[PDB]
Amino acid sequence: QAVLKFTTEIHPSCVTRQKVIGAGEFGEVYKGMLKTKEVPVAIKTLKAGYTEKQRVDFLGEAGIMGQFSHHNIIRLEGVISKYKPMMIITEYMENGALDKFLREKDGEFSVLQLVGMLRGIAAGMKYLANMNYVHRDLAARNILVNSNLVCKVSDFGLSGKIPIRWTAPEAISYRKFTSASDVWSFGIVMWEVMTYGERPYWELSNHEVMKAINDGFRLPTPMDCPSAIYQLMMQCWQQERARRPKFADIVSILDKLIRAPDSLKTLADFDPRVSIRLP
Ligand SMILES: Cc1ccc(C(=O)Nc2cccc(C(F)(F)F)c2)cc1Nc1nc(N2CC[C@H](O)C2)nc(-n2ccnc2)n1
Repeated sequence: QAVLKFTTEIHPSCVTRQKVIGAGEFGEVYKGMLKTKEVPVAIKTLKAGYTEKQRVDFLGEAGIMGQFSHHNIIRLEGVISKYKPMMIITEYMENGALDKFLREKDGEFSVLQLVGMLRGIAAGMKYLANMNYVHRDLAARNILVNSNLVCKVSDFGLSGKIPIRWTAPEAISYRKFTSASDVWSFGIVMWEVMTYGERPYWELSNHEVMKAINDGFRLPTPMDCPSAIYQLMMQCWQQERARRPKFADIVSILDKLIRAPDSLKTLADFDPRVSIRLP
């Protein structure tokens, strides 16, 4: 019962599951409604037959989500633990996940709006890191966008596909996941946002990505990208873990750039892949 100390217990009569929107570890995820007039929610279930480890992980997940209370972290509405199936219930965003959102809205936002999304993501990550929580799977697909353009860090589980091109070298090579490997991932998220959801490294295979990184290559600047933003993402990709900025440094820089917005007018040179010659 101590694991669920920051959570509210929801009675099953208050929950209506409507459509399957995904799969959990041992159950389905649904889009539904919560009566507490009604509010749309996402609902992850733990279905009959779950193992002891699955129960420990499921209630542990609920417990930490209840612990987190931050503008840029997905909100837990509550948990059903006293009845079967057990459920984790979160807020729901009609705009959905950030990766698909940006790809469907290519070129529709200002630079200031894009950088503001990154400041929010960075604030959520600073909070998680300070709370001693290592995310391990930070990517645009794990970020929800609300109707105010506020980004909420989430974790929907692996898509399970290993996200090599979001993962820092030390986490791939020897399983060292820390808030500094999350900083590497945040740099990739910065590139995802500024490109409107382009695939990191394009058609390179996972092996080719790792080889390029080991050889010293890094993603080139997005089109129309502020110089300061590319400089920042490049510093997230330092091979030496200890040289990367901490999330506190990232938040501070992004906040200062937004508050002095002329700083974002200086653009990094874009390397064109194709030359068009006209008079
Ligand atoms: C129900 C649910 C359960 C858990 C989580 C979750 O984040 N746990 C987590 C665990 C550890 C750390 C963090 C931390 F906070 F740190 F990052 C977060 C999110 C959702 N909620 C949810 N799940 C989906 N899924 C899952 C299957 C598909 O991918 C779609 N979709 C939406 N959704 C869609 C549109 N509006 C909302 N909501």
